[PDB]
Amino acid sequence: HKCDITLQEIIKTLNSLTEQKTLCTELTVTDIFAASKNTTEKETFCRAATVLRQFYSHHEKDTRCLGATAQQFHRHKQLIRFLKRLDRNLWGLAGLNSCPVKEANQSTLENFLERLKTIMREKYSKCSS
Repeated sequence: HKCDITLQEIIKTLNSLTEQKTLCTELTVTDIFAASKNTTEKETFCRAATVLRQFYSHHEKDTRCLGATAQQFHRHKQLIRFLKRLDRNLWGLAGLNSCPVKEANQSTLENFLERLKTIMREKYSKCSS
């Protein structure tokens, strides 16, 4: 088939977070990247999407980087908010919605945005069979 608008749309948001990472990246999140066997991209989107989902909802109120500066706090609610925009949409761009596991390992949110964007660049630059 051909590239879809859903992805060209997501890379726009996923990109704004990288150019602007006021969410104090390097905070630690579920490491959904400990399987270099090359899992289907849609699969990394299913698990990966699961972590961004728990991250923006729980961080909303958890004195975790909330932003001692009432000003920085605005950035705290706005970034998580944009994260969730990515959690609900990422489920459509992924394709699956049932990847329950338990990655005891651990990674860094900064790496989740880097790793997560690494896959999207692959599916977006290859939306044709």
